[PDB]
Amino acid sequence: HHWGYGKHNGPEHWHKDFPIAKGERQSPVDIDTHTAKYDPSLKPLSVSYDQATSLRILNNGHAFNVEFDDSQDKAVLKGGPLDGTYRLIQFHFHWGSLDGQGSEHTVDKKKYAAELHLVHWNTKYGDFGKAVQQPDGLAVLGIFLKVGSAKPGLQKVVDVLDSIKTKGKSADFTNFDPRGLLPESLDYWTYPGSLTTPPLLECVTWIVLKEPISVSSEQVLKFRKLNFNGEGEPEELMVDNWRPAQPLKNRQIKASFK
Repeated sequence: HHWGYGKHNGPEHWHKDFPIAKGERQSPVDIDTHTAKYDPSLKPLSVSYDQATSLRILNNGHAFNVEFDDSQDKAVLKGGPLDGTYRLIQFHFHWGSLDGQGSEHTVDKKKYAAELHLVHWNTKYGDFGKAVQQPDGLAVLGIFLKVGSAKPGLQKVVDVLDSIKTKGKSADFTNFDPRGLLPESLDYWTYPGSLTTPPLLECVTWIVLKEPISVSSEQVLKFRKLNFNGEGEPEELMVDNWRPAQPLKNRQIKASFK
């Protein structure tokens, strides 16, 4: 029926409705650190989020999205392996039922507790919908979360989850600064890949940060209280909404550092 993360509609079944699931540039992947090639020609990333305008937070039934105003060049990503400017449209997370799983990308097979995706689209394409149809339409910044100390900047997000508990619920969410979710270092790995949920389009340049951010056990606990179901349906907690690693095939992972 419709896709999800269960036994009957889970990642292993997506190919029936989205044949691109078995494509040549699917994400996520395992990052083998000893096989990644340092490329001295990659430039430092440029994150300009000082003018970011958040608008809303929504439970879409597969995760929660924080959405931003992308009608102008307010929060953009450039540099790194990118040509052109990419505007931030939304961020979302992927997490586990336990602290030992939850990320989509893995590092030398290590799984993190969660993974944050900051989604950006190439301005040359005019809108998000046109950008997903192009090989270089999107740039996603992935950041791993490990459990340790609390991340102060994530607390405003944690506190509004009670209000968007079930599918289709949304809440006003203005004045959130995504700079509070960045690690100290911007060192990264990069490879050409895809969206990690249907429609799984191969239009992403992935930018995976080497340095994880830490969140407290209590912070991650609140994510696991969300629901997949809609209001008044039998309760199914929103946990394990991650797609396992896909074959690298003909691709190279490059590193910005040695």
